[PDB]
Amino acid sequence: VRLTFADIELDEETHEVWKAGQPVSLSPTEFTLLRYFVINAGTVLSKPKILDHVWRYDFGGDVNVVESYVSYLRRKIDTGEKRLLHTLRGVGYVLREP
Amino acid sequence: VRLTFADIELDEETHEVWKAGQPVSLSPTEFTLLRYFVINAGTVLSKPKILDHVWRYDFGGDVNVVESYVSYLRRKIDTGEKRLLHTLRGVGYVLRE
Amino acid sequence: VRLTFADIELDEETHEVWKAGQPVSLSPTEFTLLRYFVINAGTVLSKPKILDHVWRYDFGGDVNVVESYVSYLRRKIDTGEKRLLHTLRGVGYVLR
Amino acid sequence: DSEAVVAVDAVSFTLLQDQLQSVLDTLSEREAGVVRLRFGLTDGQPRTLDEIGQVYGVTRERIRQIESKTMSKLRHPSRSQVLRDYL
Repeated sequence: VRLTFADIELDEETHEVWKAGQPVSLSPTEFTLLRYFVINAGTVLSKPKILDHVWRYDFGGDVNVVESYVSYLRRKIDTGEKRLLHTLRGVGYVLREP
Repeated sequence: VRLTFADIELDEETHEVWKAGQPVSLSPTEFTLLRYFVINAGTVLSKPKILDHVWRYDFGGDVNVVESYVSYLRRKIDTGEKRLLHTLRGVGYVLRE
Repeated sequence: VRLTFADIELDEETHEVWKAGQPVSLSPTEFTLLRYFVINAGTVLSKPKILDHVWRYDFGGDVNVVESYVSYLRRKIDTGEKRLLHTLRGVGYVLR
Repeated sequence: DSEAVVAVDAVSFTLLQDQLQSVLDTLSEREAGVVRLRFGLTDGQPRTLDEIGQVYGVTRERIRQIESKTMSKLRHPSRSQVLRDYL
C-alpha cells in the first residue's frame, strides 16, 4: 500500500515523504496532488482535471496557480539534478524519470 | 489502450511514442496529429475534417499550417526508406506502409 | 464494401486500385471517374451524367475532357488484352 | 400523362423550399450567401469559387474552408433530421 517513484518514497498512512532517504515536510495541497500523480503514474495530468479532482469543483480562481504549485514542488523536491516532474504546454504535467 | 502501426507505437495512456527504438518529444498539436493518424490508419483524411478534429472548431487561420506541421513530422518520422505517411494531392493525408 | 469488377479492385478507404494484385496511382479526377464507373458496372452513363457527377455542374467548358480521361483510364487499366471500358457512340461509356 | 404535374409533389416542393430558406437563415449570413450562390438558389447558376471570391472580396481557399465549415455545421442533427423526412 506504500507509494513510490524511483527516488521518492511516498507514505500516506504515516503522511511522511522521503526524497531518497531524507524526510521532507510538505503541506496537504501539494501532498495530495503528489499522491494524486503517483496514483495515476505514467500519465500526464491536465490542469482541467487537476482543478477538478485535486482542487474543488466550485473553484472560480485563476489557472496560473498551477504554475505556482509546480514551481514550489520543483524548488522543494525536484531540487535534485534529474527531473521527475515534466512540463509540457497545451496539455499539462507528467511524473517520470528523465 | 495502445495503438500500433509497423515501426510506430503510441501509448496514449502514458502519452508516449516509440519509433523503431527511440521516443521523441512531440508538441500537443503534432502528437494529436499522430494519434488521429494511427486511429484512422488505412483511412484517408481530408484537410477540412483534419483541422476540425485535431485543431479547435473555432479555428479561422491559414491552412498552410497543416503542411508545415506535416513537415515537422516528416523531419522526425519519415526518416526510413518507406513513406510512412503519404500526401494525396487534392485529397489530404494518410498514414500507411 | 470493396468495389470490384473482375480484374479491377477499387478500395475507397485506402484510395488506390489493383489489377489482380497490381496497384496504380491515379489522378483525383480520373479516380472519381473510375469509382463512379465501377459502382455502375454494366450500365450506360451518358455525357451529362458524367460531367454533372464527376465534374461539378458549373463546368462551362467543352466535353472532350471526359474523352481524354477515358483514354487515360483505357491506357492505364484496360492495357490488358481484353477491353472492358467500352464506348457506345453518341451515348456514353460502360465498364463490362 | 407522364409529363403532367402530379399536383401533390408541387406543394411538397414549395414547402421544402420554405423549409430550406429557414434552415439557411439559421446559419450565418456569410455562409448562407456562399451556399446560395454556390448551389444556385437565388438564381439559376451555381457560381464558381472565383465568382464568389470576386463578389465577396475573399480568397478562393478561404471560400473552400468556409464552405467546409458551413457543411459541417449544416450536418447538425436537427437540420439533418428536419430535411430527411422531405424525401
